[PDB]
Amino acid sequence: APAGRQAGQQATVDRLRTQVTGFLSGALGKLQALSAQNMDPELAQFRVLDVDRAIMPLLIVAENARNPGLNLVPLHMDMAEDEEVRTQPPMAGSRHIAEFVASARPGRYRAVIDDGSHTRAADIRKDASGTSVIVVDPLRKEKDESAYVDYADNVNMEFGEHAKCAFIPVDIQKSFFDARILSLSLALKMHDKDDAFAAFHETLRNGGDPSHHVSRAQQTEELGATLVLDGAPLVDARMMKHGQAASSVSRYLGNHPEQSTVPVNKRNETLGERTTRHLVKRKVRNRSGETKEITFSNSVEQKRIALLNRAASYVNSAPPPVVMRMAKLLQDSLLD
Ligand SMILES: O=P(O)(O)O[C@H]1[C@@H](OP(=O)(O)O)[C@@H](OP(=O)(O)O)[C@@H](OP(=O)(O)O)[C@@H](OP(=O)(O)O)[C@H]1OP(=O)(O)O
Repeated sequence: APAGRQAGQQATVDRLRTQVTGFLSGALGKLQALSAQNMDPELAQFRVLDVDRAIMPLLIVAENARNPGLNLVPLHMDMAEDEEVRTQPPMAGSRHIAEFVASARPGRYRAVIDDGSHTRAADIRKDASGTSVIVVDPLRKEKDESAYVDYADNVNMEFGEHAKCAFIPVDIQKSFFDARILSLSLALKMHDKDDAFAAFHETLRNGGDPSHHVSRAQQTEELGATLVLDGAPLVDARMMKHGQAASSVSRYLGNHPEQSTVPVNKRNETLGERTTRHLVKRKVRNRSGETKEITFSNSVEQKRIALLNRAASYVNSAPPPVVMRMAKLLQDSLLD
């Protein structure tokens, strides 16, 4: 019985359910039309940044329910609280990292971390001894690879200096707007590789040799954070699935040939097979002239759509308190 679980608000719950599915379905429809027509969202004046920021807390709820133990939490860094620098306020329900680390129950967490303009994924472990975190950044655009040293130290600082930290920049993102969806995907993969990340957490906490987990690593020697400039095999083929540039995927396989024959999904595709299937040629904004035509993988825009599909299905049959919480999260996206 549904009425048993409705607590006398069947009318309110029903309307709020329709309201939430209505939004998810609306976004989904627009994003699907754009993808089906091989159209770049920015050039089409679709504001993905706003749509992603609004749907992201709802995706987190759906994914946490869909995978018990994922324990995905949205977090933000200090600079995300700066109204004058940040590109967007943090998503609804986002917690300040310092506040989270302080009060969080001990356990295993995933996170998407917002700095005000960019989002990364993270795997977090807090217990009596302290907190350890492994950050994977889907973006790797720095010319001089010394800037990553600073990134590693800054994250370690957010978690405090007695927290163990690993920072792994990966060349996945090429577009301006895909950080959120890529980070959510990376977070999910972390839960999928729970054991592998747990093992890395132990090495961090015990100060052992990182090369049991990753191929290239170094100490910042300012905070002691481990900067990982080559995550394989911790960063395996499955974590490279949504690589936007064909050359990023190719270069990765060229550098780690052993990754080229492992199946990345249940249909038994290799990374190269799957990536090739997602290749499209379309105009994108250049950042003279305004637009530039490129060939790249549309895997991320498909993933966004798949995530929405999941989320909507979940909402359609979700219990009333969950509907209530997601409706609220949707409303709260308009407060800052
Ligand atoms: O990380 P998840 O959200 O849980 O999704 C992944 C994955 O999607 P990714 O590309 O992001 O890795 C696969 O999908 P694709 O390779 O086709 O894109 C897969 O689907 P298939 O194995 O059937 O191909 C399946 O999602 P689903 O079972 O809902 O279709 C899967 O989940 P798991 O990795 O947890 O098993």
